[PDB]
Amino acid sequence: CDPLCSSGGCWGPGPGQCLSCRNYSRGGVCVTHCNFLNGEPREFAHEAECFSCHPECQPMEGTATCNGSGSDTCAQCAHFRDGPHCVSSCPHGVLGAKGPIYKYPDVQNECRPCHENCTQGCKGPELQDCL
Amino acid sequence: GSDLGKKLLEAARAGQDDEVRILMANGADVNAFDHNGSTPLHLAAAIGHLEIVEVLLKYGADVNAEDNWGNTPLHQAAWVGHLEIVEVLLKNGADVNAQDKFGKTAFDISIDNGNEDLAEILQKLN
Repeated sequence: CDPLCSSGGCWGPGPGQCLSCRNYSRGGVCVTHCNFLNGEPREFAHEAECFSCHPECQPMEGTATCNGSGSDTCAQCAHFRDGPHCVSSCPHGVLGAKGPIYKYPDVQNECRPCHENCTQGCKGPELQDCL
Repeated sequence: GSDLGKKLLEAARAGQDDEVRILMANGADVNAFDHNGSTPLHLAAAIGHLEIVEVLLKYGADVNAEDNWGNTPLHQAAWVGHLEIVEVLLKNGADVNAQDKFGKTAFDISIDNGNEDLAEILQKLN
């Protein structure tokens, strides 16, 4: 039995063949620990199971990269942030409750609203910033 | 394919054509959806990347997927006037008469927006 199995034993030699794990598991395979502070993908744990952080979370050094699976649970967005969600890009006319939403990224990479009259995109919040 | 699907959503969102191709060849879930129900095809249709739309449909994207509001990618492409994308979605089985939460079709949207080129394509293609 692999050292990572719990006292219950195993059905095979490797870490993927334990009846239960000593602590963490990733995809049913017993591991020493999740990728909390190092490694790819960065991970969080839920009930001793390792799950991946969202790919838009910035990998953190020395501290956790996320506490959940969503792009709204990152310690820091790798690229831009739209409300609570880390995204690769700000909305480019993606439909919402009232039609296409267009946003521009500010100095801090935070997606901010385009003027309501910017039927296409914008580079700022003013009507003269359309396109 | 789920971790890859999350990456696929962001590559389609940013119009990263080469990235979408690598992700699809690696088995990414083509029908993944984000915090708004937008699938990669909805995100590709919004920015106007016709090659991403064609790659997603080649890898089996659902042409009639709905976001959190009942919008299909045909509704998305029509709202932003992406004619070429509208023509490709229709050729790949998009329901031309699919209605949004206000009972409106891609044709109703094109008339509401003054897009006569779009309205004419919808009339001629169906």
